[PDB]
Amino acid sequence: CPEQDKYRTITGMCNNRRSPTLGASNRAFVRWLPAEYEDGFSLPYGWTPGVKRNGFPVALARAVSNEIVRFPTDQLTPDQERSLMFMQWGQLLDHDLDFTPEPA
Amino acid sequence: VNCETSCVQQPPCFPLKIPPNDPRIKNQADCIPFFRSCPACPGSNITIRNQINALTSFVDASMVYGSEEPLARNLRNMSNQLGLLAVNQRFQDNGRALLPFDNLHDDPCLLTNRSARIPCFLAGDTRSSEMPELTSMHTLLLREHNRLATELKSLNPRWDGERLYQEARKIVGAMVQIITYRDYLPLVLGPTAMRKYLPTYRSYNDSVDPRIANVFTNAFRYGHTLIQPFMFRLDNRYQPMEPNPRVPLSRVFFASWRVVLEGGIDPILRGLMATPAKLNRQNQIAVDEIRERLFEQVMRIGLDLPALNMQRSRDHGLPGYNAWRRFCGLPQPETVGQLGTVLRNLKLARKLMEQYGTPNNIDIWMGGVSEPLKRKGRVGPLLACIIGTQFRKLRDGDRFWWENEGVFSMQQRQALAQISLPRIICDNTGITTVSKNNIFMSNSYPRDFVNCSTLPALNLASWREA
Ligand SMILES: *[C@@H]1O[C@H](CO[C@@H]2O[C@@H](C)[C@@H](O)[C@@H](O)[C@@H]2O)[C@@H](O[C@@H]2O[C@H](CO)[C@@H](O[C@@H]3O[C@H](CO[C@H]4O[C@H](CO)[C@@H](O)[C@H](O)[C@@H]4O)[C@@H](O[C@H]4O[C@H](CO)[C@@H](O)[C@H](O)[C@@H]4O)[C@H](O)[C@@H]3O)[C@H](O)[C@H]2NC(C)=O)[C@H](O)[C@H]1NC(C)=O
Ligand code: HEM
Ligand SMILES: O=C(NO)c1cnc(NCc2cc(C(F)(F)F)cc(C(F)(F)F)c2)[nH]c1=O
Ligand SMILES: *[C@@H]1O[C@H](CO)[C@@H](O)[C@H](O)[C@H]1NC(C)=O
Ligand SMILES: *[C@@H]1O[C@H](CO)[C@@H](O)[C@H](O)[C@H]1NC(C)=O
Ligand SMILES: [Ca+2]
Ligand SMILES: [Cl-]
Repeated sequence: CPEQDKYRTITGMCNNRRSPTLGASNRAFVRWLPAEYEDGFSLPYGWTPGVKRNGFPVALARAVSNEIVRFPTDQLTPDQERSLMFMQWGQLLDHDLDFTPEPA
Repeated sequence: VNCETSCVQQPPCFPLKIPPNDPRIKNQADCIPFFRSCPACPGSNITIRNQINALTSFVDASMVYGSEEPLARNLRNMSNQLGLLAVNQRFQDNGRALLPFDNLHDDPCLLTNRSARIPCFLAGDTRSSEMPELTSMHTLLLREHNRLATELKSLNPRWDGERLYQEARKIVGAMVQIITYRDYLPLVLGPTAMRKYLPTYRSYNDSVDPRIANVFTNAFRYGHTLIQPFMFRLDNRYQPMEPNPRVPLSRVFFASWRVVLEGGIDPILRGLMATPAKLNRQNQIAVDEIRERLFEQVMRIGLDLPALNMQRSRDHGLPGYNAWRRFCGLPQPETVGQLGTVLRNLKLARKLMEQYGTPNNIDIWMGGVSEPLKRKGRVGPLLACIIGTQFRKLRDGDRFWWENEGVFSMQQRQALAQISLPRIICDNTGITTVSKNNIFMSNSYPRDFVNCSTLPALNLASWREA
């Protein structure tokens, strides 16, 4: 890193001078808890038919969505104390913080 | 194996299986497409699979400026020494700047309206065109850069192109940090969790890891519960803009043409300000505009965003609900009855138990958004701990934090303390009436609204060198 710098680098490199990639772009996420994969290192839960998670069947994501998330839109509650701008700033801010690449 | 067209489960695809009696997809040989996130180390049999953050974790307006060198220079106007961001070369919003167009190979924005032929916009982050409300926020911050650069060139004639861009970039970033930590976050977390996870800033600590945690990329998706099933556009009297005041979300996704050929950003910003958010309720989690018809225009089948969330958490190998509760120091329910107390909702605890078998297995987004909201907050205790912890890290571990000594002068910090999102909207659009602060609480016109003349402009006097 340079000794002095008035501005951020674009990658975020050199913000931390002891560990200069911390918070820089195109780096692994930090893990706050160890990963939990079906085979322990790479395959996600639900990948292999009949392989249970902590001794129970893995629930289809679409089925949980159908059963718990789905509601009739005519029941929608407007939030009296929040603007839609509160939703939009969250998205915008998320976009300043993380993007998890996937292959094209 | 093309994940978008095929339902085969082979790398890099992890398609979402369809249960019987699905309310939309009647063929169980079909799937919701899903591409696994890129591994940090592909093909390894040593490392535990981890994913990549392509962006800077810092609250540094990288969505405006970019996170990688070639993008960042291509976002700048290198035709003069004015320190500007590049602007659309074919279109303007009633004489005000739009984002430049991107050149992609399979541009989804074109697919939303084959007749308009309007491509996706080019910004610092690749998702700027995802919804026109987001495009409006990106366009706003592009304009603020350009405005601040102009004033800096008048305040300091000796400053060259590079100096103007960097000084204007530094201010914009501080404004994102101020709006986020002063206005946005207290309304997310509530006062009890704000005080607990984000106590008064002291100064930069170089031992605080500023990386985004893998769980955060999923927890912060709590926002999907705030999404209204329409885009709302309003004219200069804040009344519905005809002939299409409420467009359904499934026809705005990557609909960049709506900003370009349907009124600009003014009507979109007014709608954001004067329409309430959707309230998250335990029996009203997320609307079908995103649960049934997400990106319907741009691909073969409509996606299910909450379901994609749960699939992504598994893809990322994220532990379940009880494991995160334990991380956060919160009790971990084991029985339906305990889950019922923690949720203050036995009916929902029963649904979750039938789906998951045990609360240990509840996927983090689902567990997270299921919790009753904190007083004056918009997340439950678990999410408030996760989001809070991430934000304190991003602040305390950022050497360029706006309050950190030497980043700005004492007079510059005093001026920046006066900034607001309403005032930025005033200074960069044709909008003369905006929300009273806090803009994220204010939602009712005329009651919560005021004239742009009542709000003080940022004073750039302390940036003059003389
Ligand atoms: C600059 O920031 C540092 C990081 O601060 C943390 O993150 C911030 C966002 C904020 O939330 C802080 O509250 C966080 O702490 C901070 O340095 C940390 O300082 C603490 C307190 O000294 C350290 O915590 C100690 O760690 C030891 C060792 O065990 C820890 O690590 C293992 C392995 O990961 C885990 O198994 C443990 O659970 C711990 O996490 C603990 O030992 C003993 O300490 C006490 C008595 O001496 C006693 O209470 C305990 O019962 C125990 O016997 C200790 O308790 C405590 O957990 C932490 O590890 C430090 N982090 C780093 C990165 O160095 C700086 O202090 C801060 N500086 C200033 C001036 O603010
Ligand atoms: C118009 C509204 C929105 C749309 C259409 C949308 C769509 C998406 C999609 C498609 C994903 C990826 C799904 C996957 O494959 O895993 C995603 C992820 C995400 N979203 Fe949303 N989103 C919206 C609003 C928000 C809001 C308001 C917030 C926050 C308050 C938010 C936070 C996130 C985060 C953090 C990710 C993961 C980002 C990454 O690391 O790549 N979203 N969303
Ligand atoms: O808005 C989002 N979050 O707030 C968001 C949207 N889309 C994806 N990924 C899916 C995606 C991304 C893009 C991207 F990144 F180019 F915008 C384009 C498409 C597609 F296929 F619809 F064109 C899908 N990820 C996200 O985080
Ligand atoms: C660069 O700046 C000039 C002066 O404002 C402007 O006319 C021109 O369109 C800009 N070029 C680009 C690519 O933004
Ligand atoms: C597509 O855009 C054109 C203008 O190019 C507009 O008049 C037409 O309505 C749009 N299509 C739809 C379905 O709205
Ligand atoms: Ca960033
Ligand atoms: Cl994690």
